[PDB]
This record gives sequence, structure tokens and C-alpha cells, in this order.
Amino acid sequence: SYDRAITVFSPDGHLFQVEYAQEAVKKGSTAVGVRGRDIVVLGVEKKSVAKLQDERTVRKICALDDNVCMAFAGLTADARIVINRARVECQSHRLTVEDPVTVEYITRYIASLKQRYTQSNGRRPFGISALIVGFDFDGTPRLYQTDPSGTYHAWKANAIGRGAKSVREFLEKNYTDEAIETDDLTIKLVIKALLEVVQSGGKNIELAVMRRDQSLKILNPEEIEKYVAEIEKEKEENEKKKQ
Amino acid sequence: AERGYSFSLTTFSPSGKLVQIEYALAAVAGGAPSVGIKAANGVVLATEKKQKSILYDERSVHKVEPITKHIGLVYSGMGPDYRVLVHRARKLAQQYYLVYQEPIPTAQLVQRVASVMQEYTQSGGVRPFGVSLLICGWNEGRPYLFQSDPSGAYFAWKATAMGKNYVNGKTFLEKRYNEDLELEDAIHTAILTLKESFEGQMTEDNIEVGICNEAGFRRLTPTEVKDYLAAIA
Amino acid sequence: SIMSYNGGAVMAMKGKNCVAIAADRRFGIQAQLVTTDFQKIFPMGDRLYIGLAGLATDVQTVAQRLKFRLNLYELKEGRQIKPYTLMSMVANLLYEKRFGPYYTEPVIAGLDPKTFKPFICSLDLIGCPMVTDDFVVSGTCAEQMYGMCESLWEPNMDPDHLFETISQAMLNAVDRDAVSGMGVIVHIIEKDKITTRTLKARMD
Amino acid sequence: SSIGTGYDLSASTFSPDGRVFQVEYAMKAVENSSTAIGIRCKDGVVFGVEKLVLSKLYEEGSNKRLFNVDRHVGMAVAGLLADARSLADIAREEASNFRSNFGYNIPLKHLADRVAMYVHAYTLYSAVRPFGCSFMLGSYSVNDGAQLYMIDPSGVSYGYWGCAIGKARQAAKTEIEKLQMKEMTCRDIVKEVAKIIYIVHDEVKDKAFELELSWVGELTNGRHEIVPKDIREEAEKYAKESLKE
Amino acid sequence: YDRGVNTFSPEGRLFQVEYDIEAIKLGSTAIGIQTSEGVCLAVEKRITSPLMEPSSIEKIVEIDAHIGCAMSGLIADAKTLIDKARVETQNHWFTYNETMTVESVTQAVSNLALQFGEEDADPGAMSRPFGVALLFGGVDEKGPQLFHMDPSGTFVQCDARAIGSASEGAQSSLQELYHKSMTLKEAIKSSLIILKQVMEEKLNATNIELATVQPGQNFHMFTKEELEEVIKDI
Amino acid sequence: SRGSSAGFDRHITIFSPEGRLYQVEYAFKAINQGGLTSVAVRGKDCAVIVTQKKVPDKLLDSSTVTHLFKITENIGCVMTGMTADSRSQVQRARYEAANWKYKYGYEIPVDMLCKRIADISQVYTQNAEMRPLGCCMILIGIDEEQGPQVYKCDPAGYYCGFKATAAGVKQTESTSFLEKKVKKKFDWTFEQTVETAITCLSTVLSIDFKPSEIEVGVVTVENPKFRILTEAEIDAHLVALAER
Amino acid sequence: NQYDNDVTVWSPQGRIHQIEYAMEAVKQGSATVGLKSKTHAVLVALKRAQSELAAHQKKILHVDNHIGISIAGLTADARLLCNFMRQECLDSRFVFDRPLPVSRLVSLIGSKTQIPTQRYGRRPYGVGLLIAGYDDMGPHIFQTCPSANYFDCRAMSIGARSQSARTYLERHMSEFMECNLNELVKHGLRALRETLPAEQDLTTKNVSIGIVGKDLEFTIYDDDDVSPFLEGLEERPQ
Amino acid sequence: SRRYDSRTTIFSPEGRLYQVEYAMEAIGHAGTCLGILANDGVLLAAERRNIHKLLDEVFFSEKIYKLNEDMACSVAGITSDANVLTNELRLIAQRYLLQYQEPIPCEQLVTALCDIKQAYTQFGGKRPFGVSLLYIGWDKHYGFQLYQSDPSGNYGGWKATCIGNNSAAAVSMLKQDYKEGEMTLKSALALAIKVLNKTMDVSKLSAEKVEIATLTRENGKTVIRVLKQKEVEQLIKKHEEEEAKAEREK
Ligand SMILES: [Mg+2]
Ligand SMILES: [Mg+2]
Ligand SMILES: [Mg+2]
Ligand SMILES: [Mg+2]
Ligand SMILES: [Mg+2]
Ligand SMILES: [Mg+2]
Ligand SMILES: [Mg+2]
Ligand SMILES: [Mg+2]
Ligand SMILES: [Mg+2]
Ligand SMILES: [Mg+2]
Repeated sequence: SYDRAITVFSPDGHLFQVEYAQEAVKKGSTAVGVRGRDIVVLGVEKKSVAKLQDERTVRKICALDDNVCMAFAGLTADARIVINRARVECQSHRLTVEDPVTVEYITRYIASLKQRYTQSNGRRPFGISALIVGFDFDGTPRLYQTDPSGTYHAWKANAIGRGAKSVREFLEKNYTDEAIETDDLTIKLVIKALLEVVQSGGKNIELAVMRRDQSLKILNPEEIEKYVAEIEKEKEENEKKKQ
Repeated sequence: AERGYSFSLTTFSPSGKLVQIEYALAAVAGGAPSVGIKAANGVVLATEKKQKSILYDERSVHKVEPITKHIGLVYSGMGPDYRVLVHRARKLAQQYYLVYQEPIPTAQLVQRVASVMQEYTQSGGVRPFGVSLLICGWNEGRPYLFQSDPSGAYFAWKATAMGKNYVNGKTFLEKRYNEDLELEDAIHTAILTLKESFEGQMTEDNIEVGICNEAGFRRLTPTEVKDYLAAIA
Repeated sequence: SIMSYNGGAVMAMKGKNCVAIAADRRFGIQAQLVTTDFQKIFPMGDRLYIGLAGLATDVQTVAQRLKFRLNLYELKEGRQIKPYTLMSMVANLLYEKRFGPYYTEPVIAGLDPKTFKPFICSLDLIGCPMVTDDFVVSGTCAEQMYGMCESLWEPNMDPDHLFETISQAMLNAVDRDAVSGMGVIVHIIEKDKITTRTLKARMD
Repeated sequence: SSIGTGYDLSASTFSPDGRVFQVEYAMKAVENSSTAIGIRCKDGVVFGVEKLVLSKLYEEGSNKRLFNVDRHVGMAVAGLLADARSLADIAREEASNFRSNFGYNIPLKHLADRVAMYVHAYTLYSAVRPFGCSFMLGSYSVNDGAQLYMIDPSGVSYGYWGCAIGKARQAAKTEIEKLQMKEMTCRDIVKEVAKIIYIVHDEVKDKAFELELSWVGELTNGRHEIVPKDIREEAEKYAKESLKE
Repeated sequence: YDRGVNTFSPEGRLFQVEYDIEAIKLGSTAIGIQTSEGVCLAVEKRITSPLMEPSSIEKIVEIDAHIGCAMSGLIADAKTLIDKARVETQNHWFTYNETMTVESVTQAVSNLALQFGEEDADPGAMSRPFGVALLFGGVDEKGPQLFHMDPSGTFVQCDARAIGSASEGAQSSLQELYHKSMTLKEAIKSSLIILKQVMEEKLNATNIELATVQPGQNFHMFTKEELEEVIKDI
Repeated sequence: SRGSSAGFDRHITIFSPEGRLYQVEYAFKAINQGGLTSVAVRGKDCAVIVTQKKVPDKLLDSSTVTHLFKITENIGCVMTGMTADSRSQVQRARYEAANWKYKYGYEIPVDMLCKRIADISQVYTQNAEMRPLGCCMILIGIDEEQGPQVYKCDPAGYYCGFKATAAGVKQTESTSFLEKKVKKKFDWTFEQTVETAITCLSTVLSIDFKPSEIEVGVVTVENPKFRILTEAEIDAHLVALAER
Repeated sequence: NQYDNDVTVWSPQGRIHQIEYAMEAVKQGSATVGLKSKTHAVLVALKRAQSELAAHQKKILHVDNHIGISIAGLTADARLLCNFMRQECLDSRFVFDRPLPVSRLVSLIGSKTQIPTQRYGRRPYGVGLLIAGYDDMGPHIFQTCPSANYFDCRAMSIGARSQSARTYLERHMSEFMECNLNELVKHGLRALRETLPAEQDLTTKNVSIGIVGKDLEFTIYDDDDVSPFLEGLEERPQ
Repeated sequence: SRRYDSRTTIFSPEGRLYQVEYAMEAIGHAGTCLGILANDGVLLAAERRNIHKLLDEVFFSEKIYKLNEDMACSVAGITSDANVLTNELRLIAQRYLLQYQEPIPCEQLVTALCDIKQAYTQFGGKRPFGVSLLYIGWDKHYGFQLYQSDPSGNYGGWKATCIGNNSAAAVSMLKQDYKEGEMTLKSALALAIKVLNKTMDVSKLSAEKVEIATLTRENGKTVIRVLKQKEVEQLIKKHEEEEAKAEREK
């Protein structure tokens, strides 16, 4: 077995292999997430609609359990591995314990997996950040994020990937009790945030959300152009009718 | 006390090339030449058994080796690497027979050994085999001739050459002979294509040949060799 | 005994340029029938079938694991398995469990994929093979079956006089065995076709 | 010859001219050590070492460079002590396993070939480094007589009549050739061992020192023992007095 | 320049262990003070965005009812050490049916000290030190106690101690304010006074964590309100 | 090509741009390091082993100074090159041989033993963790119906049988000599074979050595047991060469 | 620097820098001293404090009833070796129901710490040790270094500025063997003081003493417990 | 040891795996290979590189592999490396068939082989496989499907795509001349010879300089076949013997 130490500290106290992993995350398709009160939303930017492609076989959005799901940004292959490992842990948390998987628990698990891979011989870290979504059954709806370092925090809303810095600067200036105070408007802020950096076309997005009790729902490109018009023109009822 | 290198010694360069494999082939292109001809009723293998001094006992070692009752081999390149692969092919040949009770199909033996050669281009601590083989066999009526090189890739040839002047030795055959050639015929055009580079007095101890007809594989004796040599036999 | 837990009978016969293989259909656990439509004969390529008797679980398992191997063999080799070779393949699979064997004694019946050659054989639960030019039996009524066979089999038989011969051997043997029966099925393989009939038999 | 461009970092690498610099480098460690000598008398083998006084704070007997590897075999070392000590444990273990298996005291030639192969094992890979030490093995028995062997960092092993390792390998030999050990008795060799030590010892550079003497022969009854203080002093006096000449 | 993780510098110090001590200087600052009436721990969360839940940031955690611990540096790494600690306290309780002293707990964690390496190692073996500094505060048979531990594996007891980027400054202030006879009330005030200084951001009740452990009360993580109460006296 | 290098092709056994293995080559020079030369000749009824015995010191029990090893009672060998490596390879040969008989029921053929030792060395040639052994091995003995055999194996994996051969510093000079006398080849009797061996070594080293300056090993069809000549009877051959 | 990073690499001078570097770790540690009469073994050491609000580092540890040690160098390595030493002793009592002969324990440290100095990827232990014990051969003071080498001493001292202490000890050796405990301890405390900056000396806060002897099981003294020894100490530097 | 390890599974300052990228390079030099998705079938067409007048070639194909009974694939890159990844592909198929007694869902056989390549890039110190593969098949979940895999352990389903030499000129071409939703195995084979005639330094794209295979349904059992010499040329001539007829319109 290969025992080389891949991730090591440097003169000033840095872990380059982690910082490099973090860089791969940066070169990834933007991904934003907003935490509402009745429905949490997530949308995956730069979906490079090559058309000759096939939507289903590449959606940067996935469900882990029946009460949790996630979005990622970074090395595609890595994500797969991490996705299917959390999926497994989800069912195994039910065989050891009887109750289901929590909002945080599963996120912590993923963070622990990533952290480990930054301190084990023979391994490279995972080049992906994750936006984990889900409502705390018998409680509030939560949102969490993870980066290669293995650190994790709960966000009110957030973005990771290409230009996530921008979308983040934006999100920080649009989130309010009022802004998206209803499922109709909640799924909106994301739509705006994504677009606020998302290439022209709308055929570059792939949003979707989960209800505080219902299964998951991957929106159709139809309900897309609609909510992409309810604001495409709403971006004129104050920008073309007051400008 | 020994450990082991777990990292691979072969790795893609930016040109996308697998350097060690090319270099392995270079060891091949620099080895004694070998020719193989599929005569549609038996195959022939022959190579240049150039021994330095006369002190060498040409007998004690062979380059044309029998794998099974119906398979055979020759190489071009590093002799010691060959030997390793001969023991592994013979072994692979038995593991097949014990399970199936039928002699191993030539194509199958090639595939298996090729997999090994490929193994040594990815496993840690090792270098690719500096050799290329020419496997010949009579499996189910049709005669077969194959070649697998360092990369672990193989091909089936109607005839070919490897080693020094393999470029010229090929083109020569690329015309100096063709299908329908009967037994003894393919043998002559083979020892000839050999001389098309064989520097020196090509005698019956300067070469070694084996044939594979649909009735087993064998090595020809210095006699049958001294014969074909006189430009006939 | 373990072998007679699910009961069962299997037989193969050799004709001129054809081959037959039949099996009862009962799937029971000791005295109790559980099913009447239990498959015990499996297709292992065209003109090649394997019949498994014995313990139900291993019947299913030995068959499924054998298919696994048969498929890859055919994907690596560029052909269709030859009977004598499938026999050697099952002989290997069974003997790999020499000291904790599967409880099933297989019966192989088929025609050469590239020849007329009819072929039949049976095996040990540990993989020892047996090839004959007449017939082979396996199951809880080996004795009854040998009885019929040594009195009904004729050297050369056309597909129809083979079907009527193997069909009689079964139904009559299986009717003097309490745990075999509930219907019989027959497979007659000819270079050109595959005739599959489920005979009319007792259901007790 | 300054060869050493990567060709001297691993024991698993040959230099362009057929050398293994790591082993050679290990020997230097030995050439820098204090001299130890062994001489096969007619009724045993005698050992002497120039154990330098590292500090006056150290006890007499600290850093011994002579050990009992088996009750009938003695070991005299030079070079990196810690390396030597582990080689002494291996020697002991080897001699102990032999008795358990074949049921009799190990023949010095075998104990030597064995330990030597262990030493050699460490000169083939990058995974480990050659022992930076050399040692002599001495024994006596009536069915084998007296035997003296010497192994070095490369694994090489040979039998001697007399031999030296350390700072003054050379200087010690030219002095041993003056004796006719083949006919000499062990009781008389002690003197000569201590003699060759003072001669060779550099009064200048290397400061004060101590003398270690090992015993093994008909005089010890086959058991390798330390030389009795009495014999040591006599041999020290004789060595010192012979020095004033 | 590429060498093994277990290489010494000419100075007789392991490069990695030195390079992680460095990493701690990039962590947030935390302070721990020990009083005869209890121990308190305070740390600046160092929030980097309004959209980030200030609560989903715990630099102070419970090891066991009688022991709290504050961290600084590569927090992802501290996750592991914190767990080993909690697990250790329970193994002790399981086996001996009694609580583990604060010193023994700190020590247990310290044994994972230089437990890193490449060759001759297991598969689930660390490949580098943890870039973390820790402060174990708690109360046991020997009264209230505070211990500090860095990556070298060294640990010691302190009347008051500070770790993190502002460590140097913070410790200077702590030396000016500590009294062998002060109180848990005085202690907490100092902590926040000093923490307030060193922080680059204005001390909020939502950007700091404070907790205490006293001879009577089992570990307590100050509430958003209880912070208002103490911050009231800036 | 033309002596080119790339990467570590000069530090570990990996291919060079030309397709060569420098470490295997550096391993050959390593043989000469000992400064000795060895020769082996195949008679019609025997096989002979001869090598220098440079013992510049009088403090060594000349008895313990050898390059002649008894592998089996019917197989003897001569090592040339780095000593420790050699003893090692000798031990492996003894092992592989003792094991062959236990496992198969009959003495290992000189032919096979050499092929074995050879195969082993091949690995060091393909694996980087270790270096090849800087030594050469020559084995001799009488086969069942093949009479006397003489084999030598490389620090490169090559192995072969010869009418005669050499190794060491003067290997290339020793071959030119032998191959020239194998053409004039009189009746390859026991005496001639032994005589031809001694001279080849004496003339290439131009020494006319004493009986203590060389060692001679021999195996005979009439006495298959490997035999190492006494210093006394060695001289008996030396004198015999002086009568002319 | 091609010869500085791996303990498996000998330098062209027959030295192993990694080993030497590890030795440097000892020198850095605060000084410690050891000496024995003919009936007692004594360890004395100076403890350091990171800041004024932190406690002083442990320097003396209990191994077994008849053995104790003082450390200098990496603390984590001290704990490893200490635990090995403790384990080895527990085993002796378990199997033989007798205390592990101090010299035999020292040989084990020697063998154990030698291994890593010869294998690729491993590092020398980075700690020196002064060992004070008492077996049926009397008092003993041993020294062990990062290089698996060890020493049997009459008296000794390792650490920063330990050269002074060594010098002081070398001057009063002849006195030691016949000293009665308190006098022996004083010589120790006195030697330690040699390694300090003239403008400061022994405090009951920075001194630690370890004593084992025919009449007493290894015992450690750290704060007020050190007073009794500090009293009667001529503040007469020399 | 540390000195000779090239670190084949480490991140670069950019945040990319250089050994994966170099494998790609090797791929973009191998025999061109592509597949298009129809509604009645799916196909694979590859640049037969073992083109030479001496080879005896005794295989159903040279770059076409039968995996499942409902699947086949083709490769671009190191052939030996490919023989390894396919063998493993066949095994993953059978393990599924054994366990569930039903053909393995197409995409699933792909994610399987991908997790393995992905691994060779995260740990092990080994070099990745120098292979990119095209997968075509049918499964009762999405019927006909075409998939592509990179040595990075990455994949996607394509209605149409290409791999290998000029795997850029081939894309864009199809990317515009592709009937997204209205393709027949015939209109498919169309672009096939059209695009291969383009990206392939060959004039009058001979029948040998190519290998074709098609997968279709057919009364239950799936059918996989490689066009015979003649059957190939029909589309050869059809392309040109329609092209000169295309310039009589300009
Ligand atoms: Mg796609
Ligand atoms: Mg964000
Ligand atoms: Mg050749
Ligand atoms: Mg059929
Ligand atoms: Mg019945
Ligand atoms: Mg009934
Ligand atoms: Mg050696
Ligand atoms: Mg003298
Ligand atoms: Mg003696
Ligand atoms: Mg090598």
C-alpha cells in the first residue's frame, strides 16, 4: 500500500493540497442555496447546456436520503464518491440507530470524511464543496456547506464555485425576512442570484427544491422560463418603468 | 529487511506519451531480429541466435520455446525478461487446461500474457518488460500468429518481423512473400527474410527455428536446419 | 439426508442426432409440496441444457453462478461453449467447494455447437463427471430411473421415439418416488429445433 | 575520484563505476573509530580495545566494546556503538536459536556466516542503511580449536590469525606480524595485545584511554571471560614499560 | 526541497511540528482564565459573513460535564482531537466509575502528539500533525484547572492563557490583570475586555463564545442574553 | 540515443532513452572491483574451475579465503565480484538446490540451478527497490547423460552453458585465449583441461604463479563429487607445465 | 544538503546528520543533573515556564519503585520512552516478581531507540535521559541519547549550559560516594546552579529533585517540598 | 524512495490533476471514435488504426467490445489499458446479473467502472488508465443510451459525441447537423460516414479505415452487430454519390 504523506504543512503553516483542492472547487459551476421557512432552494449555475448532452446524466443536484439532499461544486468524479458515501451512511444510521438521519449529522459526516482525506497517507483531498439542504424533521429547515478543508457551517444562503464570491456579495444584499417571505419568492432569490452571474440563456440553469415534508422536486425547464419571465419582466417594472 | 515501491514507474508525459514503454520498445528494436509467417497450414518462427565466441554452447539455451503441446514462442529484446514471460505463459497455459480440459486457444493465451505485460506498466516499483513476443498456434483448424509488445497490446499477423532491421524485414515480406504459401515454402521465405540483415555466415547454429502446424508445435533440429540453409531442403 | 430434502429427479438421454432431458416439477420441503412449476433445467446456450437435481438452494445457486462463468467465457473466447467444456466448467465450480460442497448432482445434455455430436453426462456434488452414450440420472429415484432406462433405451432413436422413451422412463420412475413428481417436463434438442412439452402426469 | 552525484545516497544504487558509496561511507564511520585488535593464540583468541575516555564522569566499563555473544564466543567492535550492540543482539539470538534447533553450541564459522548475511542484507536497499561497524568473533573449543573471524559493513567475513579494525587498522597489523601467535599461548598474548595498543594509540590527538581485554581459550575452559584485573595490570605495566624504549 | 515528515532541522526540531505551530497563529484568538471559584473560556468566532449562522461556529465545546475546551487554528483538525477526548473521558468512567481529572484528559489527547509518519505505518495513520492549540478548562478533585496544549504534544497548566493570532498581545494583558485571588466574575470581564481589544471587529454578543465551569455548576455555555449582561459593562 | 539519459535511468533499474539499464551495467563493473579473474573449462570427461587466490596478508587463515563453493556434492561453483553478494548468492543456490531434491526426488541439474539463480537476479533488474548483485556465478558438475556441464549466470539475468569461459578483470582476455585453443583443441582430457585452464589464467595475468596463488575446483565423470585440489597437487600441475 | 534529511543516509564522513540534529534537541532542553553516592541515586533538574502565568514543565518522572528519570528534548518522545520503560518494568514484576535490573532496562532503551535510526522514513527519538535507579548492584545513574548510545555514569548532566554542571561534578566526584543524602543532593543543586545566568539562581518554583536509594523508593519533590534541600545552600557562587 | 515517486495522484497549484490531463493528450491522438443516438437504434464508428497489409486480424472488431448482452462499447487510447477496463466492465455486468437476475442498468455499469478510474486518481500512487470510452446499449429504463467516460473517472450520456483525433471538429459538426429528437439508425449512419470522412486524414474514407457497429431492439432480444465489408461501402458511396449531387444545387 502507498503510504506517502500527500497533504503536509508548509513553512508558514499552510496545507497546499487543501488550498489546491479549494482551487478546483473555484473552477466549478457556481451553485447557490437559500434557506426559507417552507421550502429551501438550490440552483446549479454554468450548466454548459451543450444540448448534444443529456440533462439527467449530469445534474449537479442530488438527494442523499428522504429528508436530505445536496449540491456541489468542483471535481465531478470526486463528488460522485462523496455523494454515494453519504447515501450509504444514511441507510446505515438507520440500522445502528432506528431513527433517521439528521440535518447536521450527515453534514458532519461528510466534513469528517473530507478532513480525514487531508491527513491520511496515500490520499489526495476531495476537490469539492457542498451545499447540503434539508428540514430538521420535527424542527426548522436547515442549510449547511462544506469545503475540502473538512470545515462546515450553517448558512442562511450561500454560493460556491465559479464567481461564488460575486453571487455571495450579491446574496448578502438581497436576503431579508421580506425578500422571499413565501415559497414563491424564496425560489426567486436563488433564480436572481444565479442569473446575477449566470450566462445568458436560462438554459444554463437547473434549479430545484424540497418541501418541509414532501419529496424532492427537480423543476422542469418550463416552470423555469415562467419564473424566468415573472422576473425577466419584473426586471423591467422597476428597471424599464423607473429608469 | 525490504519494503517496496508502491508508486508506478511509468507515467504519462505532457506529450501524452508513456516514456518507459517507448524506451522499452527501443530495447526491442535493438534486439536480434525475429520473423513469423502464417502459412495458412502452419506457422513458422525464426530468429538470429547470434552467440559471441564459439565458447558458447548454443544448445544449453533456446529462444524458440514451447508453451503448450500446440503453442510456441520467440522474442526480440531482453533475454531475461523473455524467460520470465515464458514461465508465466506456460503457467497460464496450465491454469486454463486444468479448468477447461481443452488446450488453451492461442488467442486466449496471448490475451492472458498481454495482460501481464500491461500489468508491468502500471504496478508500482517496476519497469515494463523490454521484450516483444511472437506467439504461434494451431487452435481449431486455423493457424495463428500474434505479437504483443511492452505496452501489453497485441496484434495478429499474417507475417512480420521485430528487432534490428524489422523495418526492412517487414517491407521485404510486405512483398517478398504472400498467403497460400505451403509449409516448407513459408520456412524458406522466413530464413531468407532473416538473412536480409543477418550479418555474417548464417549457419545452422547462428539460427533457430520452430514450426507450428495443425499437428503440434516443435523446434527444428540442427539437421533440418543445416538443410533448409543450403537454399532449399 | 440432505439430498432428498426437496426431492426431485432429472434425466438425460442420447438419440441419433438429437438429445433429450427431462425433470419433475415438484418443489417441496420434506412431505409438503410448495410449488408445481419449479424449474430444474436451465438453458446454457442453444442446443445445450443443464439439469440440476438435489437441494433447491444450490440448484438455483449452482445454476446462477455457472451462468456467470458461462457468459464471460463466451465474451472472452469468441465462441459458444462446447458441451465437453461446459462439463469441465461445472466440474471445476463444484470441486472448488470440495470440503463444503453444493448439494446437487448435475446432468448435461446437448449437441456440439459446430457438429452433430449428441452429448450427455452427469456429475458428483463435488464435480466428478460421467459421460455415457445412453442415459444419465440424478435425484431421489436414481434406482427407479435406472430400472426404466435399462429396459426402454434403444441405440438409435429419432426425436419422436426418444421423446416417447424418456417420457415413459420419467413418469413411471417418478411414480414410485414419493417426493418426485407433480408433473414432468421434457426437452428434445435437434440441430434445427427445440421441442418443449410438459407431460401429463399424476399430481400426488 | 570524487564520485557522488546522487550515486551515493542509496545502498540500492551502483555508482557509474560499480561501487556502493553508502557502504563505503559506513566503513569510514569505522575508520574513524578507536582501534580494536584480535589475535589467535595457540590455545584461544585474545581481544584488546583502545576504549577512549569520553569523559572522566563515565564509569570504567561504560561503553564496553567487547561482549559475550554466546558463552564460548566473544565479540570485539569498532564504529557506531549502537549499531554494534544490535549486531551483538542478533549474534546472540542467532547462537541461541541454533542451540534450540540443532542442539549444540554454534560453530564460530557458522555464527559468523549467519550474522554476516544479516549485515549484508542491509546493503541492498534504499529502505535501510548499512551498519556503520566492524567486529571480530573469537572462540575456543577442543574439537574446533581457536578461531578468529572479522565481518565488516559490506557483509564480508573471513578467518584470521590476527586482525585490527579502527583508527589504526594498518599500524596495528605491522605490529601483529612481529608476533608468531601460531606458537604463542594466550596467557602471554595479553601482554602483546596491550603492547600493540599503546604503540598504535596516539598520545597526542586522542586524550586519555582505557584498555579492554577479552579472554577465551584453554585457559578459560572454553568460556569467553573478561581478562582478570591481575593479568590486565601486568599487561598494562609491560605495555607502558616497553613503551619507554 | 522535499523531505520526510519526520525530519529534524539542524536546530533539533521537527519541521512539521514547527510549521503547524505557525498555522495556529492564523486561527482566531481564545482566552482561558482559572479562578478558585471556577474557570472560563472565551473565543472570537471571527464571522466572515452575515449569511453565515453565527451559531454554527463552535470554538468552545463540552468534553464532559466537568470539562470544557476551546480551540484555535485549523478547526477541521480539532474535530478529531475533541472526539478522542470525549471518548476517553467515557472509557475512564466506564472502567473506573469516577470522572477523569482535567490533567489526565489533556494528557490523553497529548499522546496523539507526534503520532504521524509515512513508512512503517498503518493505513489509518496520520500523515501530519494537527494544526491546533487547545485549552482544557474544568474542575476536579484538585479544584478548577486550565491546561494548554499545542501541536508539539507539550501541555501545561496556566492561571490564564491565550491562543490564536492575538495571543502575544492578549497574554500581555492577561499578565497585567491576573490576580491569584481574583474571581470568576472579574475573570470573565477581563477576558472580554482583552478579547474586545485584539479583535479586528467590534465585540458583539453574536461574535464571541463564553463558557464557565465552577466547583458547583457543570460546564455552561453562556447564552446570547448572558453575554449582553456581561458586555453591558464594556 | 548514443549514451543519452533521462530521469533516474542511472539510479534505478528503469529504461534509458536507448533502452538500456545502466544499473545493470554499473553492476558488471562492480564485478571487476574485486580485481580477480576466474576461468572454467569443460573437458570431455570433466569440468574445471580455476581462480586467483590473492592473499596479500599473512594474518588471514588462508584456509578461510576462497571463491570456490560446494553447492551440492555433485555441484561446485566459483564466484567472481563483490564478496558478500557472492556468499549470499551461494547460499541461495544451496537453498534452491536442497529444496529441489526434497520437492522433486532428484539432484538439481547444473542446467536448472543456473537458470534458477538467473531468474532470481532478473527481478532485481526489473524492480527498483533493490540493486542487482555485483557478482558472477559459474557452476559445474556432471549431468545424467549430458556428461560435464559448465554454466555461468549474469547480474543481469542471462545464463548459459559453455565449452569454457571466464569472469573478472581479464574475462575478455581470457575468452580470446580459450576460444583460440578450443579450435586447436587436442584431446580434451582431464590433464589438458586442467592444464589449459591454469595457463589461460597465468598468461592473461602473466604470472607463473606458485601453488598458493590459485585455487582449483574440479568435478569428474568418474568422481562426480566436487573436489577442491590441495595446494600440494596443484603444484603437481604447475611443475608439469614447466617441463617444456 | 543531500545528506541531511534521512537517517538512512551516511555522509561521506561516516556521520548521520539526522542523528546529530536530534542530539541538538537535548541541548535545547533545560539542564538536568544526576549523581549517586554509594547508597543513593539523585536526579536534579531545572524547570522552565513558557510565560509567567504558566506552570513549570515536568522534568522528572517515576518509572518504577526503584527507577525514575529526568528528561531533556521533545516532551512527546519522553512520554513514549517513559511508557516503554514503565511497561518493561511491569512485565518484569509480572513474570519474575522482582524489579527489572536497571542496567538491563537501559539495554532495552538502547535496542529500542536504535531501530528507527537505521530504517527509511523513521526518525531518531529526540530526547536525552538521565536515569536514576537502585538494584542489587546499588545506585546507578545512566544517560541515553538520541543515538541509541547510552552511558553508565558516576555523575552527569545534559541540557542547555550543562557543560558548567559537568565541570562542577568532575571536580567533586571523589566526594560523592561517601556523601550522605542531603550533601549529595546539594552537590546536585550546586552543579545545576552552574548552568544559570549569574543574575539568578535556584527557586523552589524552578527546581525538581528525584531520589532513590537503599533506604528509599524513587520519590519526587517539587515545590514547598524542595525547600528542605534549598536551605543550607551557600549563596556562594563558584 | 520519496525521491523517485512522481506523485501521480496529487493536486497542482491550479487545482488540477496533471496525470489525468496527460492521459487525455494520449487520447486525442488515438483512432477517432464516436456514437450517435437514434430512436430505433444507437451506433459506434471508429478509426480502425490497425490498418496495414500484413495483419491477419481475427476479431469481430478491433475497437468494438461486447460487454452486457444489451451493451457494447469502444475505446480511444492505450489498447492494453482498455482491455483491462473492459474485462472489468464485463465482470461488473455479471456480478449485477448474478445478484439481481436482470441485466444491469446501462448508466450503472458506467458509474461502476468510473468509480474505479476515479480511485486511481485519488490514491495509490499509480498512473491513471489512458482511456476514454463510448458506451451504447439498451435497458428497460432509458432504452437506447450512449455514454462517454474519461480517465478522470468522469462520464456523461450523449445523444451524440466523439472521442479521439479531432474530437473537436467532429463535435461541432454533429452539434449542428444532428436531428435532436428525429433520428433514425439510417439518418444516424448518415452523419457517421459524413463526419468520419471529415475528421480522418483519409481521402475517399476506405472501408477498412473504419469499423462500424450498431445496437438495436428486435422482438425482445437486443441485437449487436458490426457491418460487413460490403455493408460498409454502401454508406461510403452513398455519402459521396450524393455529395456531387449536393453541389448541383449551389
Ligand atoms: Mg453529456
Ligand atoms: Mg457561500
Ligand atoms: Mg531476438
Ligand atoms: Mg437451444
Ligand atoms: Mg410422487
Ligand atoms: Mg402426494
Ligand atoms: Mg555487500
Ligand atoms: Mg607486540
Ligand atoms: Mg581471550
Ligand atoms: Mg533497481
